[PDB]
Amino acid sequence: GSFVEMVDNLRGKSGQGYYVEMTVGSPPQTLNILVDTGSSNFAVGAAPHPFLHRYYQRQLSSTYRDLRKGVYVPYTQGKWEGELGTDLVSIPHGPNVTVRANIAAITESDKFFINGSNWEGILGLAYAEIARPDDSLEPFFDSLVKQTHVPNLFSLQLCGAGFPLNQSEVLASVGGSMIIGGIDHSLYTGSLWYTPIRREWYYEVIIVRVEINGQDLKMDCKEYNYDKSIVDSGTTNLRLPKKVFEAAVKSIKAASSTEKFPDGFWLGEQLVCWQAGTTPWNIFPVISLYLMGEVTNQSFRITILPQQYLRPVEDVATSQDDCYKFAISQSSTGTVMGAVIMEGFYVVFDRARKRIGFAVSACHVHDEFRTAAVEGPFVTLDMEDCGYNI
Ligand SMILES: CN1C(=N)NC(c2ccccc2)(c2ccccc2)C1=O
Repeated sequence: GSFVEMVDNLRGKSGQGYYVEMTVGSPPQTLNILVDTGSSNFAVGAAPHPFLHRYYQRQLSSTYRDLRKGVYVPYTQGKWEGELGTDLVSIPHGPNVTVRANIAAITESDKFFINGSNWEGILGLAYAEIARPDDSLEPFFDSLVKQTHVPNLFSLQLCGAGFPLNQSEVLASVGGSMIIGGIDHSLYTGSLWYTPIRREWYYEVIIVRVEINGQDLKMDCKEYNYDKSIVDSGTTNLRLPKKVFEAAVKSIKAASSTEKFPDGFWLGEQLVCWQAGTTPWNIFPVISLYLMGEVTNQSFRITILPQQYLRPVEDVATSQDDCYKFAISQSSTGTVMGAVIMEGFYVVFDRARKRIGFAVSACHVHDEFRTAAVEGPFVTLDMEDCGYNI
C-alpha cells in the first residue's frame, strides 16, 4: 500500500452516500463532500439549511472570485440552484496540493441535502460533457490534473459495514478510501480487470452477459445497456433497465424460492428481518455481470453476493433482528452500478487510459462459504453490438 495518507479517508454508507473531507477558501473552510462519480459539478451548501450544521461562507474567503452567473440543476427527485465562482480547494487526506477550482455555491435546494448524512456538498467526478450549465465549467478533477502533477486517475474502495451503523457509529467508522492519482495495492485481493470507458461523459461501460447463480439471464445484451450503463457512487442501488429488472427479479425469486418475500420487499420499499445472526445468505443467489475486456473478443466478470445487494437497515423497533432492504431496483435511464455494487470491489477510474478497473475489495462483506469475485478472461463475440445507440 503506497498511498497511506489517503487510505481510510472516506466515511458514510450506501444509503446516504460516501464522503471525503475538503477545504474551500482562505482561511480554509472545512466541509464534508459527497464522492459522486455520476455528476460533474463541485457544489457546496452556501446558505443556512435545516440539515446543514456548516456551509461555505464566500464573504470570509479572501480568495473567492465571483463568476456572476447562476446555475440551476434539476434532477429526477429534486434540485439545487446556486451561484458560480472559483476558490482555492484542498483535500486534507489527499494529494498535498491546493488548486483553483469552480465552486457552485448552493443557495436553494429541494430534496438535495440528506438529514444526518454529515455531508455539506458534492464532488462530481465525471466528465465536463455533463457539467452544468454546460461543458465550459471545468470539473474539479480536470482542474486538479491541469494545475498539478497528480496523475489522471483515481480509485474508490467503498466499505459497507454489513450491518446498520447508528448516528455515533457512522461518524466514528472508516467508510473506505478515495485514492487520488494512484492505485493502492492494499485495498484489493487478486487481479485488477479493466473494462473500456465507452464514452467520456458519465463513466459509461458495456455489460455483455448477466448470470444469476451461473444461470444466463439470456437477454439480447443491448437490453443490459439500454440506454447506457454507468458506474455511480452517487446512486445507492444496482439499478437495471425495466425489462432486465423484471427478468433478474424473476430469477432471484426462483433461486430464493425456499422463502417467500412480500411484493414490497422486491420493490425495494420494505425491509425484511431475521432473528439475530440467522440471515439465510445461502438461499440468495450470486449475481455476475460480464464486462467488455480491453482485448478484442475478451470479457471478464464481477460477481456480487447478497451481502452486497441486501442493504442493512435498522428495524422500525430498533430490535435485535438483522434487517435489510432489496437494493436492486428498476431504471428508465439504463443500468446504474451504484454504491451497493461498488462495495464489493476496489474500482479504478483510469481516466488517462479511458478504462475502469475492478478487483475484489479487501473490505467486501461475505461469509465463510462465498466471496465476491473478479475473474477472466472469457471469449465473448460481437461485444460492440451490446452498446446502445439512439
Ligand atoms: C443519481 N444521482 C447522482 N449520482 N448524483 C445526484 C445528482 C447530483 C447533481 C446533479 C444531478 C444528480 C444526487 C446526489 C446526491 C443528492 C441528490 C442528487 C443524483 O441524483
